[PDB]
Amino acid sequence: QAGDTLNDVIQDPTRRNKLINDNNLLKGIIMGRDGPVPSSRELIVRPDTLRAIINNRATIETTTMEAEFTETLMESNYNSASVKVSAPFITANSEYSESSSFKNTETEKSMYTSSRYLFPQGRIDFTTPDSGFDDVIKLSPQFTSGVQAALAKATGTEKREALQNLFQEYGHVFRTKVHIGGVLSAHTMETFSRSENETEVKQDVKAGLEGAVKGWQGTITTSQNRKLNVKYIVNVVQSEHWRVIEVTEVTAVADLLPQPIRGQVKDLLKPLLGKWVDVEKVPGLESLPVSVYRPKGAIPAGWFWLGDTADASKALLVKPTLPARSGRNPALTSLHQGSGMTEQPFVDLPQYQYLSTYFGSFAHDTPPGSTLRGLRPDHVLPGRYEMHGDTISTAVYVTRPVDVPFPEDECFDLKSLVRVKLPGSGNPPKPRSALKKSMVLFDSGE
Amino acid sequence: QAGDTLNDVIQDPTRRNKLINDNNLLKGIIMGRDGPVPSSRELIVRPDTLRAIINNRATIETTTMEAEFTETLMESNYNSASVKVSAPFITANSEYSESSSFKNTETEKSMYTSSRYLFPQGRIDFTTPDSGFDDVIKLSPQFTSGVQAALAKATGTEKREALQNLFQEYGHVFRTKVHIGGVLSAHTMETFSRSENETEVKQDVKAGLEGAVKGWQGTITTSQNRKLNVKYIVNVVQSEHWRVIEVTEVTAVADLLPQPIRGQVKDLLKPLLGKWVDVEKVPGLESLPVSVYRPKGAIPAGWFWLGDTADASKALLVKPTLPARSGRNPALTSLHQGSGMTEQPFVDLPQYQYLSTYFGSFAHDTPPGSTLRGLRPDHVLPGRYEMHGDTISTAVYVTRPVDVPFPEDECFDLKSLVRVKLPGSGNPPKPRSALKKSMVLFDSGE
Amino acid sequence: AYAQWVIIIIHNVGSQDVKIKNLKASWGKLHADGDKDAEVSASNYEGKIVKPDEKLQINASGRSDAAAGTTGTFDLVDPADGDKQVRHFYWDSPWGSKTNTWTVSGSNTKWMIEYSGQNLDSGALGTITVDTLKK
Amino acid sequence: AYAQWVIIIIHNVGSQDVKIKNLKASWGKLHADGDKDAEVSASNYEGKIVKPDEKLQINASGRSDAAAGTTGTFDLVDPADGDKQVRHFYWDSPWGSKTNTWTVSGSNTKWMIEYSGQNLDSGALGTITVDTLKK
Amino acid sequence: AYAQWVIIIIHNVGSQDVKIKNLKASWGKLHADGDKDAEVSASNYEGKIVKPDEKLQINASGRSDAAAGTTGTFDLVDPADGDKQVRHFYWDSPWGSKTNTWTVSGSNTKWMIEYSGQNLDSGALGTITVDTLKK
Amino acid sequence: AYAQWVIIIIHNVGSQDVKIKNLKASWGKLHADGDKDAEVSASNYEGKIVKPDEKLQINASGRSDAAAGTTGTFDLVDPADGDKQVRHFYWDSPWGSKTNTWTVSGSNTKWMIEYSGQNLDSGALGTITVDTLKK
Ligand SMILES: CCCCCCCC/C=C\CCCCCCCC(=O)N[C@@H](COP(=O)(O)OCC[N+](C)(C)C)[C@H](O)/C=C/CCCCCCCCCCCCC
Ligand SMILES: CCCCCCCC/C=C\CCCCCCCC(=O)N[C@@H](COP(=O)(O)OCC[N+](C)(C)C)[C@H](O)/C=C/CCCCCCCCCCCCC
Ligand SMILES: CCCCCCCC/C=C\CCCCCCCC(=O)N[C@@H](COP(=O)(O)OCC[N+](C)(C)C)[C@H](O)/C=C/CCCCCCCCCCCCC
Ligand SMILES: CCCCCCCC/C=C\CCCCCCCC(=O)N[C@@H](COP(=O)(O)OCC[N+](C)(C)C)[C@H](O)/C=C/CCCCCCCCCCCCC
Ligand SMILES: CCCCCCCC/C=C\CCCCCCCC(=O)N[C@@H](COP(=O)(O)OCC[N+](C)(C)C)[C@H](O)/C=C/CCCCCCCCCCCCC
Ligand SMILES: CCCCCCCC/C=C\CCCCCCCC(=O)N[C@@H](COP(=O)(O)OCC[N+](C)(C)C)[C@H](O)/C=C/CCCCCCCCCCCCC
Ligand SMILES: CCCCCCCC/C=C\CCCCCCCC(=O)N[C@@H](COP(=O)(O)OCC[N+](C)(C)C)[C@H](O)/C=C/CCCCCCCCCCCCC
Ligand SMILES: CCCCCCCC/C=C\CCCCCCCC(=O)N[C@@H](COP(=O)(O)OCC[N+](C)(C)C)[C@H](O)/C=C/CCCCCCCCCCCCC
Ligand SMILES: CCCCCCCC/C=C\CCCCCCCC(=O)N[C@@H](COP(=O)(O)OCC[N+](C)(C)C)[C@H](O)/C=C/CCCCCCCCCCCCC
Ligand SMILES: CCCCCCCC/C=C\CCCCCCCC(=O)N[C@@H](COP(=O)(O)OCC[N+](C)(C)C)[C@H](O)/C=C/CCCCCCCCCCCCC
Ligand SMILES: CCCCCCCC/C=C\CCCCCCCC(=O)N[C@@H](COP(=O)(O)OCC[N+](C)(C)C)[C@H](O)/C=C/CCCCCCCCCCCCC
Ligand SMILES: CCCCCCCC/C=C\CCCCCCCC(=O)N[C@@H](COP(=O)(O)OCC[N+](C)(C)C)[C@H](O)/C=C/CCCCCCCCCCCCC
Repeated sequence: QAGDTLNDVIQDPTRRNKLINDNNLLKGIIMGRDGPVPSSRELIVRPDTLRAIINNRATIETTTMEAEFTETLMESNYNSASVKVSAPFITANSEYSESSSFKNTETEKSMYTSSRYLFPQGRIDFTTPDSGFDDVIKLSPQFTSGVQAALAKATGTEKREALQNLFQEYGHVFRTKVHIGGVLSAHTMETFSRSENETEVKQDVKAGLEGAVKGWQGTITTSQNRKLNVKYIVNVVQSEHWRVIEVTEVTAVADLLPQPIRGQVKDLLKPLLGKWVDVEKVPGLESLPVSVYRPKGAIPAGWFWLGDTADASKALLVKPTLPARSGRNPALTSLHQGSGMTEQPFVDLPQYQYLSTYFGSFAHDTPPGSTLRGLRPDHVLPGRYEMHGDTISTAVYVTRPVDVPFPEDECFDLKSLVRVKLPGSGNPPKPRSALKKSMVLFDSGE
Repeated sequence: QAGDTLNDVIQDPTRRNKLINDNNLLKGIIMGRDGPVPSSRELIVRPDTLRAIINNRATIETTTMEAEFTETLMESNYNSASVKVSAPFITANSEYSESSSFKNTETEKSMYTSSRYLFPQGRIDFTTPDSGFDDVIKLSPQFTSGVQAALAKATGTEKREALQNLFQEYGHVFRTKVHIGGVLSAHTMETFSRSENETEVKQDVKAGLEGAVKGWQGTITTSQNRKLNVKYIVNVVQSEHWRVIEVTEVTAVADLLPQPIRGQVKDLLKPLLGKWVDVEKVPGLESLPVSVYRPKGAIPAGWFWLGDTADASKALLVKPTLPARSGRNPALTSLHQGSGMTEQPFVDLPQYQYLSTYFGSFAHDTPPGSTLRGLRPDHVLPGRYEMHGDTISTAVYVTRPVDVPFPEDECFDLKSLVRVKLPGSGNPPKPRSALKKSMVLFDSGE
Repeated sequence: AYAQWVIIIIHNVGSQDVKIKNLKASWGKLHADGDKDAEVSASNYEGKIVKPDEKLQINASGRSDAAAGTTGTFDLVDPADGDKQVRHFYWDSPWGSKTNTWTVSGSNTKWMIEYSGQNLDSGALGTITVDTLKK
Repeated sequence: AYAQWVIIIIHNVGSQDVKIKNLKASWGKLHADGDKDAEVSASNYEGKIVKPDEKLQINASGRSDAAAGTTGTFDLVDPADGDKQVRHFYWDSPWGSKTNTWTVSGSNTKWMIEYSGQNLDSGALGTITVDTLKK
Repeated sequence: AYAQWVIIIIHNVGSQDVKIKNLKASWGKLHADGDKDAEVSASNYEGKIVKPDEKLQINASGRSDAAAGTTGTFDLVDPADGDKQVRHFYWDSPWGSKTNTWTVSGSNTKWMIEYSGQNLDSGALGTITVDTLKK
Repeated sequence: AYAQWVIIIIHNVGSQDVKIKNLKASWGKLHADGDKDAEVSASNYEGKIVKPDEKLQINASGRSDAAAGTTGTFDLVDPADGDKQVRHFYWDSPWGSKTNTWTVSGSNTKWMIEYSGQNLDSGALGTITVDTLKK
């Protein structure tokens, strides 16, 4: 009994199955409104054995995350790679509020810090289809039948609704590497100005949080007199009580499907349909150093544009793929005229964003303003400005994508125009974002 | 039961196999983003016995390391030789950031210190093929089949991707000398000016850390009033609880393969393909005391150059061997124009480095600056300057390799040019590096 | 005297034109920007159209060494609906009193007017910037 | 004398903060908006941050019947970049001279600074609006 | 007087040429480096090209025993852009006034200009180094 | 007097630190950048390290209306090599003489020191830039 490790548990079918069942190792994680929670339905077939390693080195590990909607992911002890893989789903399904404490302005920064006092027993691994090894996991026939039924529906909207239901039941990600044992976790969030030395702030917060967990007090004070609110989680207490204490790898559930079906499912999950159209120069505005362009002609019914651009060739039109439903975050948001001494739109839904300042008088009841839309926060990434103009009153930024080596993070080069100094007062925050290419489906025939 | 040593454990097959399994002695260590962790797949065949010696002398041992990305290796109680063997893999697979506390400037020096309070039981040895003895370890047939399958693919890129997957799964090094028992470790990092006496600083930190482990406090104060952040690792609890407490020798997994396959695998693991091209003198720059040379003619598609040099004969072009993928550090990085009052490149990816200052105006959108690339930190080693010119404003450094007796550390003699005093302000840090010869594959025919 | 001066910067922050009408200085003189000697006439502004995002500057001051301030009035009107009155502005920077007057009167809900920079305590009336919007 | 006054409106139209330093009124006093009697202290603005799209008003004036006028200086520095100076401003509305002074000096290519509204010919120095924008 | 002097060093820290035009000293004289008694003409600098990494020195001072400082102007121009005006520089180190003036004006977003070393409080204007970069 | 002034900019263009020592203004005073009235203590610079690619500005001036110039010395020493002397600098902008003095002395074969901008003929000593580079 004493001295048993994960090897003794795994060799025993009864203990191995108890470990599998008590930890939901056969189930996906639903990245939904309540945070990462396991699905109640088995995603994979029960294996005959588990690949495991032994590790008993207890210690305190601290991690930091800068993404906005990843608080609950940090509270579940996901590592950086797992958080990165899971962030899109959480962001899409999260509940947005204009009174969130998280700040990500160009002058102010926010970050989550987590300290785990770990008593490990080892690590368990699952083989994904992408790796060519022969012990790959097998998807449960129920899930495969669900995917086939979803893809067999007549209309694209029906298929997308079926897939959305399917992934709300079975989950969005599957944990491929998990750590077993016990853990005492402390979590906090800190906001600080970007002018401060980031390394010192991180070290101070780490020292405070590690001291809090080590001596384990809902409020802590660091060396720099930083007032931190700490959330504590207990996952300690014998092999009967071992639990998952950390996730070091997750794979999107769609990535487990065979390639011909995987591509179709991934395409059908794109929130928007895209279309390129011709542009037209905006009359007037000769004082500006650049020409302003809007989509030419009437916008086709059901399609929307994203803002004024400096691109004289083409403009992007987007159409939502899923209908509006209560409890679901729409891909696009309407805009409303401001309150006073401004003619700029404001997003109706909190935390949404549009890409361009409006060059004119925005009216949400008449075209072309009736079809201008903002974007869900998971659709966009920060861009980079390039200024044109000799004076403050006439300067305009053109926003360009931030170049990245990996195509997964590529954004459209729409050349959205942002006026440097808007006349009046009470104007909205200035857009500084670009649209992700992975969110838009082209040439779908719809 | 009392008085049992490693000999009693090794004599009993049940206890011997429990020791082997609970310590992952048949598995390689994956030097990845999370640090050195054992693979879940057995690399070698289970032996019928173990070569061991007995040692029960408890004591405190302190070690120091000056390499940059070796923190987690030190936390695993690797000695100097093991850290040296494992450093390339950890560096290649590490997560880079510009906010790292480690500093290696020419005026500041950082080092890791680790103190282990050891309760040993003995040491276990494995015979490598290069030793020549008759009880060599035998590679598991699964690993050999995986290597054969990787090498049987059609295109070089496919082979390299297969090898990358294989080594990410099975691991990069195998521990051939491990110490068994219990340990309490304390680890810290210290940065200090190079003007100080290194011996005194090392002795002060060692005394502080040894006092910390002895009599066992997340922060320690030394005699010289140094504030050290200390990380504590507990690996001590009967033979059923004995664990690996130190690694004295590791051999690269590729070094375990038979020679004809070993050479091919090592060649296919080189991050870059190399080529020699002709050079042309840069027009102008008659003020400088040396002639500046650049690759002559158009650079072939997919190939890149590394910077201006004083070599009038030839220039080196490099091509990455692995396609870019998310979660993988590229061998090369793109450069972007500086923010202000400088026309010098800046590395896009943090902690990367280029070898020369740009003698002109650098634009990343047009040639020849569009094909100028930086290097991953594991690709380069510090060089030495040779100054030319009688005045500060016209002086230029020529970078030369630091002569070494071992071919494993040789660097290319590219004669990279560095401007001693760059005009303007906001310039990037002066390059000082040279490219390792082991990273570049020549005459591959690809 | 030149010590009694006012600068009125009408800045159109909207998208519809606004017109100046009935600009009359009963005391003092209108002059060029930064040059109190270069007198100008009310005709240089009467009926002028301030396009959206444009600024129109009116400079007034008392006569040199005259022991008299500068007093005047004008109207902002909407040319889009037959020069309907948007606002009536009256300014008084007196030589013989310590209180300056800057009064904006009239009303039509189609327009928003916000002015700033006026000084009423003592001395000159100062530089007044008037932002106009049609909403 | 209150007749010698100046209002400086620092309007940060950029996206990063700008800090005030060394605000020193050699002559006259700093007071509250629209009330020259309600004197304030230079500490009210020293080391203050003007956040993007925020306006900060500094009112300076001569002391009552003092025959002194007002004069002062202050620096705008970048809170990022280690308080590197952005500009240095000197203002002077003298009682004994008909010429007012408003000089902005210093070089910082990372910032665009524009100002308008000052009066130099005679009388008070007026209302000066300063727009700052970090590129 | 020789006590009123200025040294202007134009240093091209860029990669394209810059030109000096309209170099006019309205007061005082231009002289050789470190020798105020050796006068030179503006022709020695008019139209001259400052190549990248090159420094050009203009030395100006008042006439010996003259009770008259030095004052002048010049323009930095882009020879590769049809001699388009880049910046306008004006300097004044006066004899009878304790304030020196160093003004850089104009607008050309294709060029960045830094300068340092000027002294405006008292005495000579000093040695001013100007770094020019066409970005 | 304030008319006698000097600005010394130490610019470490090398890759090694350089330390200031023995700074002393035998005459006059040290003040802040661009403000001769804000006197500063020599301790603010004593023992300070000029990191590579960093600039350190020392401003010295005669006391206001003092009829005495400014004078001083200091040393640049190598923080490595046990504070071995790199150079000894002595500056003198006198009030009673038309000749200024700026002398750099000392031998240290492993350091390149260059300086420029000094004015010796008459008036203030000017702005002196010093570039230091450890070979
Ligand atoms: C015994 C017989 C003597 C009879 C003489 C009677 C004297 C008249 C009396 C009173 C006049 C009243 C002021 C005339 C209007 C001033 C216009 C103006 O306002 N004056 C400003 C400047 O005006 P401004 O700025 O416009 O100048 C133009 C601008 N420019 C740039 C072109 C110069 C100027 O500073 C400021 C003036 C402040 C008022 C001074 C009052 C002192 C008078 C004491 C007289 C004592 C005599 C005693 C005899 C025994
Ligand atoms: C033995 C011989 C004695 C000779 C005595 C003759 C002296 C009288 C001379 C001439 C009349 C002068 C008034 C004309 C006004 C101008 C128009 C106006 O009216 N000047 C107002 C401006 O008023 P304000 O600018 O503030 O407002 C304008 C707009 N608003 C709508 C608001 C009114 C302002 O206040 C009024 C100022 C009063 C003037 C003071 C200076 C008088 C000096 C007397 C010197 C006497 C010395 C001799 C003693 C022996
Ligand atoms: C029989 C013959 C006898 C002759 C008697 C002479 C006695 C008077 C001597 C000396 C005046 C007293 C010192 C005043 C210092 C000035 C400092 C200042 O003028 N102070 C300002 C504050 O101005 P502020 O605060 O803005 O800053 C200022 C700038 N500073 C940097 C300095 C702070 C403040 O308002 C202004 C106040 C000045 C009021 C002075 C009143 C003059 C008295 C006339 C007497 C007429 C003769 C009578 C004989 C029959
Ligand atoms: C035969 C005998 C004849 C006697 C004649 C004497 C008449 C002159 C007296 C007094 C006039 C002045 C009124 C001042 C009232 C306002 C208070 C005020 O101005 N005081 C400070 C401002 O302070 P502050 O600006 O901060 O706030 C101000 C507002 N607050 C409410 C908040 C306080 C400010 O420096 C003070 C300025 C006044 C300085 C001038 C003093 C003149 C004295 C000359 C003496 C000549 C003798 C001649 C004999 C032959
Ligand atoms: C034979 C013996 C005769 C002796 C005569 C000697 C008298 C000394 C003369 C000189 C004093 C003057 C000092 C200057 C200070 C003024 C401060 C100020 O500039 N004063 C402004 C107001 O400034 P403020 O804005 O602060 O107003 C208040 C604002 N508040 C909100 C508080 C109400 C106000 O306009 C300006 C007024 C101008 C002063 C007029 C002086 C008339 C002199 C007549 C002499 C006639 C003698 C002839 C007898 C035969
Ligand atoms: C009966 C016998 C009495 C004999 C007279 C003794 C009384 C005391 C006299 C004088 C001392 C007190 C001076 C006051 C200083 C005020 C502070 C200041 O200093 N006022 C400046 C402010 O300057 P500024 O307004 O420009 O502010 C900006 C400053 N800056 C530096 C930036 C330029 C600005 O000059 C203003 C100067 C005008 C003051 C002139 C007062 C005349 C004096 C009477 C003459 C008539 C005698 C008659 C005898 C029969
Ligand atoms: C009987 C009645 C009295 C008769 C005397 C009055 C005649 C006028 C006198 C003298 C005018 C002086 C011109 C102005 C300076 C020239 C410009 C200059 O600025 N002068 C600098 C020069 O220095 P500089 O740099 O130009 O040298 C050039 C290069 N060099 C190689 C030569 C050094 C030099 O320092 C500065 C000198 C200033 C000293 C001021 C002297 C005041 C005179 C008090 C008179 C008292 C009479 C008393 C009766 C009761
Ligand atoms: C029997 C005795 C007779 C004595 C009468 C003789 C008086 C001499 C006549 C009038 C001087 C003619 C000036 C000619 C030079 C003007 C050039 C210039 O201009 N001099 C400006 C320089 O100005 P600045 O240097 O600032 O120029 C920079 C350019 N900027 C455009 C920016 C201004 C500067 O202020 C002004 C300097 C003036 C110097 C004063 C010298 C006083 C002499 C006292 C002798 C008195 C003895 C008394 C015995 C009883
Ligand atoms: C019986 C007769 C008794 C009287 C005889 C006394 C004569 C004095 C002779 C010799 C003085 C010795 C030089 C004075 C110290 C210099 C201090 C200084 O150096 N003076 C500068 C100041 O310049 P600073 O920069 O420091 O300004 C300060 C900074 N601030 C920003 C606040 C302005 C200022 O410029 C320039 C000054 C030039 C010299 C001025 C003196 C010339 C006038 C001579 C008058 C002769 C009358 C003869 C009567 C018979
Ligand atoms: C018949 C009438 C005869 C009257 C008697 C004459 C005796 C008085 C004359 C003069 C001697 C005294 C020299 C000054 C020594 C100070 C040295 C110094 O210090 N002067 C500056 C420099 O300051 P600094 O900081 O640069 O010093 C650097 C440090 N160091 C140690 C190296 C100096 C520092 O500001 C201090 C300046 C003050 C200068 C004195 C001004 C008053 C002039 C006399 C007034 C009384 C006359 C009375 C007439 C009726
Ligand atoms: C009827 C006879 C006429 C009498 C007139 C005589 C002249 C007196 C008035 C006018 C000059 C006085 C102001 C000038 C000082 C400025 C203030 C200061 O401050 N001087 C310090 C500077 O030191 P510092 O630069 O470090 O501080 C500055 C920064 N601060 C923050 C403090 C402002 C430092 O002592 C320097 C002092 C030396 C000044 C020499 C002036 C010559 C004086 C000759 C006196 C002869 C008596 C004759 C009697 C018959
Ligand atoms: C009947 C009344 C008679 C009165 C006579 C007695 C009182 C006055 C005499 C004694 C002057 C006292 C000076 C004190 C200096 C203190 C600072 C210093 O000492 N200043 C030196 C240093 O300053 P500097 O910067 O130039 O040197 C740089 C440093 N270095 C070490 C390198 C040299 C440098 O000589 C400066 C010297 C110039 C001094 C001016 C002297 C002219 C005034 C006399 C005019 C007489 C008119 C009256 C006739 C009626």
